[PDB]
Amino acid sequence: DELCVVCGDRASGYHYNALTCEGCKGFFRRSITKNAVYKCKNGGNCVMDMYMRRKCQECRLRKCKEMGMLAEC
Amino acid sequence: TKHICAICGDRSSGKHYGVYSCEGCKGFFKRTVRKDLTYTCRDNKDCLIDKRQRNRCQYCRYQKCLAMGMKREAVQEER
DNA sequence: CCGAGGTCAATGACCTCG
DNA sequence: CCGAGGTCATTGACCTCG
Ligand SMILES: [Zn+2]
Ligand SMILES: [Zn+2]
Ligand SMILES: [Zn+2]
Ligand SMILES: [Zn+2]
Repeated sequence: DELCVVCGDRASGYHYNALTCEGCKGFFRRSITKNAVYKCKNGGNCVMDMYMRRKCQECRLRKCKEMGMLAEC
Repeated sequence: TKHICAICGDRSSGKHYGVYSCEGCKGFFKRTVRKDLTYTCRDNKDCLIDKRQRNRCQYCRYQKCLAMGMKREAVQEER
């Protein structure tokens, strides 16, 4: 099976120029819409997985932009 | 903070309904009892419940709560 | 301090639509 | 057929209180 390149969950296809899951797809859509700026409480080095994606939103949004999620919509 | 959740292994503050559990498994057990919801597993009823994939199957997550000795009667009625 | 109770913003499964 | 868009029931961090 194909996995989401951001967190490693079961990806549901390509969303915003990246093979992501429904969780990371919705998170990346809300982040750009609200122009939200997060602050990591662990020094910006959180390893991204299914558990850490709900904890740190800074390292999650950084992981999405590192995996090529475009925001042209 | 200083305890381990008996269902998924997350950080547990103390005992809830008799068992060490996290804020996630505590509310999940309360919601299931107060609303009397019945879940249905999509696999062989052996889904793994840990820190990262506890939300995978609601059935096997509730079954582990009963297996770890969570008392359903410990859930009071809605005030 | 402990274990009940509670709220509610963020989350994510699942929807319609072009 | 996919992926844009959307809704909305669940999740879990953060509370009060005796
Ligand atoms: Zn993901
Ligand atoms: Zn982080
Ligand atoms: Zn737990
Ligand atoms: Zn299951």
